[PDB]
Amino acid sequence: ERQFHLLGYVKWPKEIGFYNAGDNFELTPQAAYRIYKQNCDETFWTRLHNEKTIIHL
Amino acid sequence: ANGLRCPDALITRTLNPLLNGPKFAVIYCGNHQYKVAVGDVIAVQRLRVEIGSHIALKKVLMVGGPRFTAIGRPLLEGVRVTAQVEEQKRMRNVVSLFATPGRRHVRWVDAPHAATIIRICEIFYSPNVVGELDKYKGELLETFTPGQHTNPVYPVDDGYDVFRKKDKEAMENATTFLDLL
Amino acid sequence: QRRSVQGTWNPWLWNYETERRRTEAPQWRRKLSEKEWDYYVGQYSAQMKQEE
Amino acid sequence: RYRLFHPRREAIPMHMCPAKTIFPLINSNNLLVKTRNSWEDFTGRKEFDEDHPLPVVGSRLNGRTTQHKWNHWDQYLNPQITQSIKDLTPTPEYVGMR
Amino acid sequence: RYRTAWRELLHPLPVRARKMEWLKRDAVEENEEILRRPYYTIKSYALPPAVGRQEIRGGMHSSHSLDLIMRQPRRVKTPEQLRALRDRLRFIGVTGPMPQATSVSTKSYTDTYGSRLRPRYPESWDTVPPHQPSRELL
Amino acid sequence: HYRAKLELDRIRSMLRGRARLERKVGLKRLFFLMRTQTRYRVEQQAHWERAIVRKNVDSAAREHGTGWQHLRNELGRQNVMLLPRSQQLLAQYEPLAFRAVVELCASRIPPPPPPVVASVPEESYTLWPPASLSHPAARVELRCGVERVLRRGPSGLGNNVNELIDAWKEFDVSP
Amino acid sequence: VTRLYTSYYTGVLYPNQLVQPKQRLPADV
Amino acid sequence: VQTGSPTHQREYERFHHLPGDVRTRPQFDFTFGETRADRVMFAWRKRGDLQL
Amino acid sequence: NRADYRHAIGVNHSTAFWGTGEELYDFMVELLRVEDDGRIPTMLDLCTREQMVDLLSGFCGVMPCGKAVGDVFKTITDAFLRRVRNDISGPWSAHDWAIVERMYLVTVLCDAGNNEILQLLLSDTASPRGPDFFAAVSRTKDTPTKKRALCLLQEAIDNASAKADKVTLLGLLESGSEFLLSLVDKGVAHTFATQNLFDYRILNSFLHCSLVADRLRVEQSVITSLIPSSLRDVQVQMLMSNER
Amino acid sequence: APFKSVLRRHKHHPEGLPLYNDMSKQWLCREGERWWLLDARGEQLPRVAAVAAQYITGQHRPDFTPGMITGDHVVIVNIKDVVMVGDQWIRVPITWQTAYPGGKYRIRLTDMYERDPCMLMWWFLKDEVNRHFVRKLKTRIAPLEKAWLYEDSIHPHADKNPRPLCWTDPEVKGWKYRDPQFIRRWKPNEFMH
Amino acid sequence: GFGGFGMSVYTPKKDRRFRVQPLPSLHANSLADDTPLVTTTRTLSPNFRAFALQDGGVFFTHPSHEQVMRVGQNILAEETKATGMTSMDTYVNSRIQSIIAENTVENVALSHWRRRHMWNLVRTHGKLQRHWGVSDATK
Amino acid sequence: PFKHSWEVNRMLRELRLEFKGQTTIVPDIPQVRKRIWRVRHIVKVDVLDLDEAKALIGVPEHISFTDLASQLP
Amino acid sequence: YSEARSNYDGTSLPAWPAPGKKPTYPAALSELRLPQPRMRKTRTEWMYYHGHGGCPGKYGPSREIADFEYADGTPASISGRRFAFKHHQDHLLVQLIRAAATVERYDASGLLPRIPGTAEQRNWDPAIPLFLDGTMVSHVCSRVVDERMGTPTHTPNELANRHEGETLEANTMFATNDPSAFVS
Amino acid sequence: DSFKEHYHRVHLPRRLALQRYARQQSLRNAAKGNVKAEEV
RNA sequence: AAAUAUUAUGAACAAUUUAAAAAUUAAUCUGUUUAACUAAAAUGUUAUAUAUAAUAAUCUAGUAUUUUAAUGGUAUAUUUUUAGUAGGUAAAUGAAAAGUAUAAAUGGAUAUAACUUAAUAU
Ligand SMILES: [Mg+2]
Ligand SMILES: [Mg+2]
Ligand SMILES: [Mg+2]
Ligand SMILES: [Mg+2]
Ligand SMILES: [Mg+2]
Repeated sequence: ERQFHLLGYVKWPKEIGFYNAGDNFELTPQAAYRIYKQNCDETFWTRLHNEKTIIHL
Repeated sequence: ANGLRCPDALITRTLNPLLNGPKFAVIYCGNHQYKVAVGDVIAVQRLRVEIGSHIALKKVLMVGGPRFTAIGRPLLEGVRVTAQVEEQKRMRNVVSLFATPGRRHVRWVDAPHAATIIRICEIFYSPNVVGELDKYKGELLETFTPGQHTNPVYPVDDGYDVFRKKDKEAMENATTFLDLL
Repeated sequence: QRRSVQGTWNPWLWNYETERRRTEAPQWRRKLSEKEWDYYVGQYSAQMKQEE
Repeated sequence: RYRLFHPRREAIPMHMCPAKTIFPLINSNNLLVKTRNSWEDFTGRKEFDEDHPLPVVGSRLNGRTTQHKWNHWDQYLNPQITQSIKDLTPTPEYVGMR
Repeated sequence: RYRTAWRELLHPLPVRARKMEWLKRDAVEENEEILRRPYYTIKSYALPPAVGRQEIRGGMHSSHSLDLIMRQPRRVKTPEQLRALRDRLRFIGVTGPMPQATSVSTKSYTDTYGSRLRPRYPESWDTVPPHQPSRELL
Repeated sequence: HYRAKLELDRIRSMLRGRARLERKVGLKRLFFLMRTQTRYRVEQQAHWERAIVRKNVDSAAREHGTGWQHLRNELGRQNVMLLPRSQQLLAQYEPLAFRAVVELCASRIPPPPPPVVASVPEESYTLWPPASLSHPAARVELRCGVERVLRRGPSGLGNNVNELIDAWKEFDVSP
Repeated sequence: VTRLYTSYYTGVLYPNQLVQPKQRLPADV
Repeated sequence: VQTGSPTHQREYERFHHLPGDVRTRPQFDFTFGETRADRVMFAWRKRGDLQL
Repeated sequence: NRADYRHAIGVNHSTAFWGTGEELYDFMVELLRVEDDGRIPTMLDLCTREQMVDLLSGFCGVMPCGKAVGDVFKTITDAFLRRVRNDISGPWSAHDWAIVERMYLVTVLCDAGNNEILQLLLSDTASPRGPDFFAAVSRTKDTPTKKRALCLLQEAIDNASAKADKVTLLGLLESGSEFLLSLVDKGVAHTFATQNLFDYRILNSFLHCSLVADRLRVEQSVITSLIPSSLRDVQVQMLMSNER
Repeated sequence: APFKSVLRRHKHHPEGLPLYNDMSKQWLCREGERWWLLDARGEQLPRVAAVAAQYITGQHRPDFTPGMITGDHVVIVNIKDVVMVGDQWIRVPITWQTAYPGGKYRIRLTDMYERDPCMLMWWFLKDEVNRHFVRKLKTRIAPLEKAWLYEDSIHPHADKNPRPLCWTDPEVKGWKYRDPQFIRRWKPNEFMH
Repeated sequence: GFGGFGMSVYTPKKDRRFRVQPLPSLHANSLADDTPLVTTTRTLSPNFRAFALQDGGVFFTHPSHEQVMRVGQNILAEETKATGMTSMDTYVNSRIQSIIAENTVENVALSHWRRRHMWNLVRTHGKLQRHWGVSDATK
Repeated sequence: PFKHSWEVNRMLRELRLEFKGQTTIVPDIPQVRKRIWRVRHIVKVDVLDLDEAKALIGVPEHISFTDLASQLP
Repeated sequence: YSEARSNYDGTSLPAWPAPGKKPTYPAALSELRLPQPRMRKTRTEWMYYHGHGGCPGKYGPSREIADFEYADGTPASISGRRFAFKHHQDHLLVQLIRAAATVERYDASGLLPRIPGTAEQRNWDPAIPLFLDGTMVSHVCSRVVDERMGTPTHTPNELANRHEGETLEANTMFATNDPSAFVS
Repeated sequence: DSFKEHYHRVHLPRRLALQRYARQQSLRNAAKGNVKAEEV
């Protein structure tokens, strides 16, 4: 837990994302769609962001 | 003699039958604290009372039973703990031998610890309750309901602690009953 | 004499009693409500914007 | 900790020894003083009630006492109790052999 | 910081002992602060005694009732009331004669029972009377 | 030089071998034993005994989720005044009472207020006589004493205070 | 060494503290 | 001052009550392997022309 | 410790650590645990109820702690329970009742009293209980259970005395002696023993204790008159007797 | 007077040394015993040894008496996954000497783990026990037998049903925690109403 | 360290008393004047109810010893109902039942009755087979 | 007190402090102030004004301390 | 019966608040004048707070309340140690009264100065502002104690040689008026 | 007995018990009516 | 404070000083034993191994990365600031009404050199 909080990662609820069997941070498709709906028109959003949202869906 | 008194008839009728039965008393006497019951015999330091005399103990720190416990801070009021003085005698002698290895002088000090042996005849308790008291909030509850727990508890399992040592599920998810019903 | 009015301590008296909470704790595997969804996605997007 | 930071007023609490212990009538306009001047002027234990006398449980100073031998004042006051040669003791200034 | 790194290795006391020594220093400083106060303090008859006080807050202290008495207003408002209350103050064990202004038939306890005689006091754990009234005379 | 020979010669039965057979060896043995036991009782036994009691009470509190440290500090705060021996006796013979004490310590129940300084009543500042009645402060103190009499224990004197105060009138002879 | 008697000093045991009985009238008179 | 076994208390920790380099862990340790002929267990860092 | 101790110098090299019955016992418990894997107990289907009781007793005796393994105990008890539930409707006899009673005794011995068998034996009337029932009941602390077992023992003793079956009468007397010792009310225990004449029958059962048995039966009244009421302060009692 | 005989049970005697779990003495009790299951995965070896010795010696019971040897059994599993902070696996020694000159062994925790990983746990439990019961031999030896060390999760103590032992490490300090700044929420009546 | 350079050293006897276990520290919870240091919240805490007394004391109402033992027994049954009760489970259950229903003290070993009745479990096939009430009057 | 020089012990004797853990009550005169200043590393001092002491003990405000001192023997 | 008094008169503050109101809690921190370090009160400090001076069995109800009484209400007798404790309480009260009377007579006679502290304290402590405009062996002992404890340090003779009677004057060119420089 | 002597005295019976518990899994098969040797 | 008895327990250099060794290669010296019982009781030896540091690359000197504990902040708790009982008091000069005999069957006057004497036992 000390190393986790030192690197600076956050414990999100399971509805958002979680560390899967390979300890990779997998993001929920619902969470990805909501992140898209919020950050549609931001400056950093890109074609690759839309592609990854479709990938998660 | 063991009548509980409270301005709320509901809490009075709820807590009155819980004072029945035998009781124990943690009592202060002779700069020592004893845990006396309705029949036991204790050796206290020497009191100036003749044998065969009935005496009441004043300093009462705690009065409890199979169903209740009155924690006096520091002392309780309204407790009648009557005992009878059976004996007054010297306990087993303790011998102190003071002998400095240098000089030639030895001192033999006998100490028979004088003590009064008393048998507790009766223990009665009649408290005066003010009202239901909240433990976690810390306030005095104006209403009293025996059917509902005043301070409920919840299991320590939020799913965030990965390395939390898990006990068995039956002990981790276990609700208590309602004793005041 | 050693006597006990309530009963002597035995190894199985408080054995099956465990630690509890004084208040309800949010579960990790918890169905988020709409306000929780909004708040948490906003926090995630805020840290994402800072990083970007 | 042994370095305690509390008001030393608490080291001698007067909650149980107010001024009324010395002047029982101080709440009125009277100043009758009633003190225990020392520990020496203690006349001894006294029974509160006739029904509850004090026990006869001797002390060392009270029990470890030899029998009385007639002294010079007793023999001078009553010469009838001078019955043996052991009564004719020397001057009381004489302690004994070295 | 070579001098500091070397000084860190030089310590006669452990951390707890150093903390206790610093608490002792704070106690000495408190004594000095208390001694730096004036000898007296000019007050008024009407105002409460706890008005010109020079002074871990919000909690109750052991001197709560004393502070309440010090904060409540004084009960003797004027020197006229002070003297009108003090003139009726009477001393019993005082050496000297006492007047008979009000009543004549009323006799004193000493006038009735002499000076060597005392009333039989109830002697118990709660009532401890002044034994040996002859030891009190110097 | 006193060596308690006549007193220690009676306890040669508790020794064994040459100390029990021969007198000088047994006297030396018993003298050493009594001296060392006196030393231990004076300056070493209490430490061990109170450590045992402290460990038992700490284990009892750890069975409930606290420790000796917090339990002792909170007992001091709540002003319960239970010696460690009584705490051990409750932990071993009255577990429900010990758990009730732990619950009292853990709860946010306000500890009793500090003792109150004895206050002087307002009747003490009354000009008496105001120009055969009692002083007002003395009458207040008599009423307080009567109430304190009647509060302690049920008695046949009665719960009323006015009729108990007016007892000299009962003893009085009407002229 | 002189004694200031600042701390609590337990009294001493002296023969003047003997519990003296009460003179009782005879049962006949 | 020796208070424990070499597992819990190291040999150089005996002089911890003294100020200086004995409160630091040495640079060299000869306890493992072939025992020194003069039985030198530890050696601290050279302070100029002096080595402890 | 010739079997549990062994040193590397060469002591107990030939007497220590024998695998005498380890493999045999493991195979015998696997033959019962395989029933849970196959869902059909072939061994416990070939076994008879009496044979099942004997098998459970054999396991609880083979185990050095006196208690069989938990899984084996539970398996045997469940199979016995289902067989008794199935066969108690058809032909049933006092021998089957005695088998059930000794099975309950084996359960109490192996330290898991079967409350179902206990309630069955306590409720089913028209059959006197044998000595195993009272021996097993003497272990519990339940006052109502023991108060019911006292009436059951009285009925069984009356039935044995009416049938004039000395063997079962003496067995009931031994089991009831243990039961009365286990009882907490010395008054009712002594009254039951006296009114059922335990001493006389138990002594007559012995080899040469007949001229003393009938003598005790004759002199029982004087002995009871001489027995004191309280066995406390015996010295004070006999000193008061000396004063009288 | 008591008498401890000189003719004692020896390690070289055919009768051999006993097992205190099987002995029948006045100061041994197996009635109120309980079986705990300790998992040494990701936990430090001295901490695990201390926690296990607390339950083994019986100090965790409010009726603990130093003369009475009454302790619960603890099955410690996953010894191979115990941790040791830093390079202490290489730097912490285990030393013991024989009755011969020059017969002094100084090994490492690495060597002890390579030979038998359970010997490390046994050594640390021995230290934790001798911390309080070093005077006599029965108080030294009888507790140690109540420890069941298994480098894997496989153990034959399934009939005992060992309850998982949960202990909290006393070091939970964050050493500071400043509260974050949040937007203040206002009430309508707060603005002079 | 209290050693020093000039002061001579001595070998102090190691303190072998039984020490209390350390406790976790909570800075803000300890500095707050409304929160105690002890933090115990367990299953029967809602059962342990508090009341105020006129004399300043606290009156605690709790379930009895038998009720606490019965709650523990119910928890044990809830635990062992899934995979069955082992030998230790059945022993603990019987022991809890005996503690609940004993109302007296037990001074004899628990295994003595079994060691005495082991003849009911072990069978002898020979001419000398012990049964209940075996005597020459029976044979 | 005996762990220090004889002069500090004399000052503490003047303050009527003989052993560790003893408590005394003294006036606020310059002599007492000088003594307390000299032993300010061995004692803990608390201050109570005259009105504060009159409130601490049960004495009215129209009754001073000089008359009580003249009354006490 | 049972007796429970924390006061001589038996009176006390309301132990319980009104129903539904937040209670009052004592100060948990040790009464140290500095804001830091903050330390929870020890058990001895809590005893001092609740009125038992230091340890139990001293200056509290556990010692003031009678140890026992007869079943018919008859109280116990006066022990010698009880009389000694009463004399000790009277001695404390007499100390207080005599100290207060000494202060009052000093103030009436005008022996209380207007400058706080003694001359040694003023020469030592800079936080004090500047205020401008029979036998004799025991007496000699007091004089030598004063001579030894008056001036702990001397001004170096390089500045003002005291053997010639040279003394330095107060140089307050860099002084300050606010006490915060010494308080903080 | 020394440290290692005591350790081995306590654990060799336990090692043999562990080996017996291991062979219990092999005997599980023989009780099923199907005997298969250990397959390495 | 007197009148009386005894007094041999034994230090060389240096530094400083009409004020402090404050020069640690310096000590400034009389040790040490001292305890009625039962309780109470406030005390301290832990380690932190990287910031003028550590881990790394380019090129003829620049730079990259690291998780830098604060020095009164960080608690509570762990063995010497207290009572009750005993119990004259503030520590070193023998006890005996039984031969000191009118007392003559149940008087324990019982005196208590650990080493130079004599016998005995091992
Ligand atoms: Mg002691
Ligand atoms: Mg002279
Ligand atoms: Mg004495
Ligand atoms: Mg000789
Ligand atoms: Mg000789």
